[PDB]
Amino acid sequence: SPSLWGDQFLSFSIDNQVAEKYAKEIEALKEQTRNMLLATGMKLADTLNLIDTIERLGISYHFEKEIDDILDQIYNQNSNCNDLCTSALQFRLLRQHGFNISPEIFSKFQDENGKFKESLASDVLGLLNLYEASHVRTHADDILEDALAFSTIHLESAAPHLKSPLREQVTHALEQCLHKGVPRVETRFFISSIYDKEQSKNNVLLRFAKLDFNLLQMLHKQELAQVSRWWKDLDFVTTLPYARDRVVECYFSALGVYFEPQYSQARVMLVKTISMISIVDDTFDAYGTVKELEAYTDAIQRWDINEIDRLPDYMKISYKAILDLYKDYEKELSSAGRSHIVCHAIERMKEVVRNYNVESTWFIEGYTPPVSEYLSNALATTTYYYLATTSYLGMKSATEQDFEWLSKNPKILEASVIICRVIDDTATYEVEKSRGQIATGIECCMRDYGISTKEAMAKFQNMAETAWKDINEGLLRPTPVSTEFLTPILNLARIVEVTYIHNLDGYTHPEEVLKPHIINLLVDSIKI
Ligand SMILES: CC(C)=CCC/C(C)=C/CC/C(C)=C/[C@@H](O)P(=O)(O)O
Ligand SMILES: [Mg+2]
Ligand SMILES: [Mg+2]
Ligand SMILES: [Mg+2]
Repeated sequence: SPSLWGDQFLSFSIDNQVAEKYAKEIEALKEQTRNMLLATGMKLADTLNLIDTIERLGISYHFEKEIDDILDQIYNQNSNCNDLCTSALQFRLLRQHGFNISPEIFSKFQDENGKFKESLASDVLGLLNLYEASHVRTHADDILEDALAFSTIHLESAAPHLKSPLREQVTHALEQCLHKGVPRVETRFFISSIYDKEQSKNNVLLRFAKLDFNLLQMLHKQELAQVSRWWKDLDFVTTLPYARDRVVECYFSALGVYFEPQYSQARVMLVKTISMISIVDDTFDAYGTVKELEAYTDAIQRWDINEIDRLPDYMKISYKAILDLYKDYEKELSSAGRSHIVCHAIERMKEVVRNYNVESTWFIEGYTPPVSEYLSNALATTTYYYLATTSYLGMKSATEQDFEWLSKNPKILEASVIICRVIDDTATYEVEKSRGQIATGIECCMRDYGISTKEAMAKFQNMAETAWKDINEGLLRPTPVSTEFLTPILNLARIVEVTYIHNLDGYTHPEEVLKPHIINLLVDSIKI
């Protein structure tokens, strides 16, 4: 299907006048908020709720240091706001920030048999925070083994009779927990559906959240326009008609990896790569021959525009565009002398191409590999090792030692890649199966373990579960690299959860899952 967006994003003229107005009041609101954080004499519950609100409002990136200092202090003090609500929240915020706070803070809320006291089933605010906390657990938090099921059943039971906006918050949470959602998406929901309708809302924070969100949206729109023109000038739409035209959906991903203004250059580099690798994918799937695909793979490994001759005219178009793109990246980074890092992204791309070729070889032979062998090849084809690597290109702070750590396939990255693989395999099984693609994950799983499609899917779900625990562990201090370089990997996993929510295929169908988000993040501004 052709792009549903049209030339809608092609042109965007920022009203510098309005943007300057927003920038100026935001700066003042920023300081008022800073002083709220630095206020002495606040109770623990009030301090935690303040930080939690600023994060959900999507403005916490302005106070990364003040929030860190406060959570550090709270971490170094340990306490018993003897209630579930404050305890679960404290646990969650500390864990999401890398502080390894003990899970035993939940002991006082469980019986002698390890299970949560059923007598808490009437504390909705406690159940909600426990619910959100249950999603940041690691392999060492067996104490929280039943937290999810427990809080879920009682939240479902209470939801219908709660007041608004709390009811909407509970219902949304049951459908999408905070820890695993895309930040801009959760922030947009919280601001206009929840906080804006909160009777006890803090008008200063709300004003701040709306203006900042809309101000950034202007930046996002500018970037997307810039990328749309770039995409239009390549004109693969008329040249390579077999390919998908989803530059908008590709941008959403880049936006999900990082939304901060300081990452503008990174987002633009990232979208172009996602967009570009998407064409290579379509070329291997619906268009090329074993001979064509073979020469394509080889040309890519050699990586020299002298190879453009050994390729069919249509593949010459893809190939040249790819080398030019990396040449542009090299050019873009000259200024800072960070052009030497481009090679890391290139090596990852070559890897994706190789496995794509193996993937098609498996399809042609009708091979159904054991899960073990399937993953050895299918993990890279998610393109995730490649996107994570690509996401660092525009991060002015990323060093050679940072890429070096990533090149070794750290557990956190591996976890994120596995999540994308198993979830995608579960959501796209039946469709790929109807295409004769018998080397699909669920199939390999079924044959390998000699189980049903249901049992296989359930197995992949456990792999995803295990993978999230690994990610949560990977965020704990001391981290192998700055948190700044872990967040992009976490966000990639989040994008997976959001794109295939309820096992709906949002990869093969944009209008089914992403359309709403794209409208709320890139079309409609939050009305003040
Ligand atoms: C806005 C965006 C980016 C939405 C979708 C993001 C998402 C998680 C893409 C999954 C990529 C997979 C794994 C494709 C193949 O490996 P295949 O076609 O073989 O399943
Ligand atoms: Mg493919
Ligand atoms: Mg698939
Ligand atoms: Mg496929």
